[PDB]
Amino acid sequence: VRWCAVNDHEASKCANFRDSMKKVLPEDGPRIICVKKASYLDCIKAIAAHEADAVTLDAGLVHEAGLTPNNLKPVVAEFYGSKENPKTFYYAVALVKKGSNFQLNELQGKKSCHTGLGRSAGWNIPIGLLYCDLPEPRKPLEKAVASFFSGSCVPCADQLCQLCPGCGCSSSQPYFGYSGAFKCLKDGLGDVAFVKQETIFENLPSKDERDQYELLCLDNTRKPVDEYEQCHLARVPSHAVVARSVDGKEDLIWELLNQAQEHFGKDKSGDFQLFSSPHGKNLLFKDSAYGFFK
Ligand SMILES: [Fe+3]
Repeated sequence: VRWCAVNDHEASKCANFRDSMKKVLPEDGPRIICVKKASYLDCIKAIAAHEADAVTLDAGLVHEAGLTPNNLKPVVAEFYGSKENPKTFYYAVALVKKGSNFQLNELQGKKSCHTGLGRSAGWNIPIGLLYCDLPEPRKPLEKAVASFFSGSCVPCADQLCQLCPGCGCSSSQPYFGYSGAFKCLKDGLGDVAFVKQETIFENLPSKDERDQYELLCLDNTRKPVDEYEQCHLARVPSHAVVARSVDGKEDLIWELLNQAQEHFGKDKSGDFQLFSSPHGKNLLFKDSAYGFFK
């Protein structure tokens, strides 16, 4: 199994993932090969091209990855709540800054932050919520959305890279993932950051600073970031790892993943550690993950 690492920081974690498993997995056990590819769909073409074997995509990404004449399929899925009460999904939430007296109503001429183009909480869900209203010339969605906010950081797009000129993927700073959309909000975003619900607590273990932001709700109202089950834009399926439909290394892939979660799972400090890393935030898997269901 040749895991596809999306650029430098991920490449580094993969490197870590590689050698530890080499210390645990039988005198063989998959024993990975870190393939690096600047972007995710880059990793998609790589897998299909038989250049790679796997990657963990957002579920909006798992979707477009099923596109064409034979594209990939989900094989392993992460499950976010506990070990006690797993859970195969999360919530999209619109995170904003306390006191910007604007509601989901008036996103109007505001600047916003996203995770990336075509992801669940970062784009699919908020735009779904938002068009109709979006400028008629709704030709391109990207273009009515350009036309509708007035500053945005939508990584991996191409325009709306006004807050992260170039719209890159992970070596992008005040932009890119969850992590980075939220960083976009901490300065720069007309207090709109479309994330996941577990994002503020990842970044902020301080209640006081966390009392500095709120959520935007359908029920046209702002609320404390602690009660997101009551203010959350929508529910979303969950990140899965895709492997080719035919001839992928499915059972191998799950062989890897399932033994690498026993060592290196949620509760353990095996130098390695699956669901967190020093090279930054959500590399190879999401930090919020707890494990893997098949
Ligand atoms: Fe996601």
